[PDB]
Amino acid sequence: RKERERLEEKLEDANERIAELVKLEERQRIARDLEDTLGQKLSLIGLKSDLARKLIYKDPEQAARELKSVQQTARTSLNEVRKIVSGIRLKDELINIKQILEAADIMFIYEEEKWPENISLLNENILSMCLKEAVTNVVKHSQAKTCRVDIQQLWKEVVITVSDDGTFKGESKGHGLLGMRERLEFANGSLHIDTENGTKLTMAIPN
Amino acid sequence: KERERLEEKLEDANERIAELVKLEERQRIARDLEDTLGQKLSLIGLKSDLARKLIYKDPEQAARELKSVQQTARTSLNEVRKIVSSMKGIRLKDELINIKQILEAADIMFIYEEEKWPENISLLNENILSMCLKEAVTNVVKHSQAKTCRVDIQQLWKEVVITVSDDGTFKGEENSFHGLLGMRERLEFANGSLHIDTENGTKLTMAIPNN
Amino acid sequence: SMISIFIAEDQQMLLGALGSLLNLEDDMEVVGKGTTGQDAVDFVKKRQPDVCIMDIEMPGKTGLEAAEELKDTGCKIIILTTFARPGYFQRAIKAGVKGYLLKDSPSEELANAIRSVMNGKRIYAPELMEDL
Ligand SMILES: Nc1ncnc2c1ncn2[C@@H]1O[C@H](COP(=O)(O)OP(=O)(O)CP(=O)(O)O)[C@@H](O)[C@H]1O
Ligand SMILES: Nc1ncnc2c1ncn2[C@@H]1O[C@H](COP(=O)(O)OP(=O)(O)CP(=O)(O)O)[C@@H](O)[C@H]1O
Ligand SMILES: [K+]
Ligand SMILES: [K+]
Ligand SMILES: [Mg+2]
Ligand SMILES: [Mg+2]
Ligand SMILES: [Mg+2]
Repeated sequence: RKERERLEEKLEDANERIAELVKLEERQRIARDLEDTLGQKLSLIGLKSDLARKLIYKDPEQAARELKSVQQTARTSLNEVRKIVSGIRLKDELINIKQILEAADIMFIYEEEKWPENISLLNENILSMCLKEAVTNVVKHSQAKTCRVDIQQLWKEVVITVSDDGTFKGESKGHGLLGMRERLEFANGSLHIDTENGTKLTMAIPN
Repeated sequence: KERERLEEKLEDANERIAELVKLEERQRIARDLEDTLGQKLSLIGLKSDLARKLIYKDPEQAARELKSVQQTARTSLNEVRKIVSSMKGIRLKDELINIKQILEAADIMFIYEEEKWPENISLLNENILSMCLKEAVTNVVKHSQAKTCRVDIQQLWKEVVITVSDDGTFKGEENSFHGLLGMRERLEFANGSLHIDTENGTKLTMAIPNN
Repeated sequence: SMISIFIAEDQQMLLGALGSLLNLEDDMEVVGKGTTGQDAVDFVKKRQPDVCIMDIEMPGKTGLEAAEELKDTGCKIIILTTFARPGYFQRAIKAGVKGYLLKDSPSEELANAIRSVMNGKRIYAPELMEDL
């Protein structure tokens, strides 16, 4: 009866254990790739910066040449730190809304795991914008104590629901509700609202 | 044989499973790094740009900016130096010091003599062995009631072999495989092994590949 | 009068930057540049410069391996590294390197270490010592 659950747990732990080693193996790799990229590049920046400063008056033309390399190696090195990964922007919006809701003393109810990993980068960016606005509305208007965000891959759509337990305050052009609907509809998506038990927004976009 | 194609499918699956855990990691590091280093690197670019645009108009300011650039770089290099060392894990030579302290604090005589120290072991396999060495000794301290603990660490052929023996009494059941199974699973993942002898106290033999 | 320096560094951009930084000194002169440990062994045994600035990790022969081959020549070897790897410090000492510094140390401190080493001193970065 409960030995099912006992063994099931034992399996998940032994699985989570192997994960840590894989993590640590990739971590070991990343560190080696950093010391070979970042290290050499940061060391080079310092030296060329030193040299550039030492040639300001002696040979400003060379100092300028060196300062161009310094600005270039810096831009690439930052670009190389971004090149550890390919991507998800909706995961960054998730962090923003957690901070905003906590700062507003509104309990945030969500699940990091369910987040859809496949959606076009455009549709992902549209959803990020709409998720931000739905939560801005919760903070500004609802007087909610709780906000629930659901993100689900349902058939050929990504569906995001933002619900709160406050009270709807509305009875328009240039504002968020119509703005989100128009942007979503242009993307062959939709926005629906339920204002009975607080406010619940259901936003869908093709995927 | 079909057994080859099935093992192809088993490697493909195991690698697909792995590839998602590695992406978890990449995404963690790649944000923790763009966070802590990202600003500093952009500041370097901007101040380099500005210092080049000033060189002739106001060289005194160029110099001031360049001094900043110089230091911003120097400080980020120190940041990386720490990030890099942390990511690399627990060194076996450092674990050896920890277990000497632990055994002495427990009034257990520690017997170790350097012989055939591994010439080169991967940082991963080194970290796995550190973890196993720690656990073997935690078990001695918690359970054995030993007065002596012998640790041997040797490169033998294409393996690093660690033996942890104690003169206490084994307290486990017929099948004691928690740490014992944890160490065995961790070692076996690395194509290593764990063997145990519980006759005259407890002796653990752990091996991991190394060339 | 003038300190003769050979620089062994596999990364060309850094090799060039180091040469430029050291040629700015009035009492110093870069007499040769190399990208491998062998380039260092060959130049030092043949041309005998006062000082050899040696990178560790280079293809073919490392700067530590090059330093070992030059242990009994009269050349003063200064190692440069970015990261302190374990045992590089003990191998450096045993090879008789006169200096072990960080690549990114301010240029003023590298020129100072060259002068100090020429004055019979041993200059080791505290960061590179395997005790903080
Ligand atoms: N979660 C919520 N709880 C309570 N009232 C809400 C709500 N979301 C929206 N409303 C109501 O609907 C109105 C219209 O919302 P909308 O987002 O279009 O404009 P707005 O007042 O937020 C200005 P903008 O969106 O341009 O910043 C709000 O002014 C408010 O009365
Ligand atoms: N050196 C040793 N001397 C005596 N008994 C030992 C021993 N090492 C292990 N044992 C016995 O084997 C059992 C299983 O060891 P194991 O390391 O797997 O679990 P544990 O009891 O140490 C908890 P954990 O390892 O999760 O901290 C112990 O509880 C003990 O009875
Ligand atoms: K000169
Ligand atoms: K010598
Ligand atoms: Mg709004
Ligand atoms: Mg244990
Ligand atoms: Mg090198």
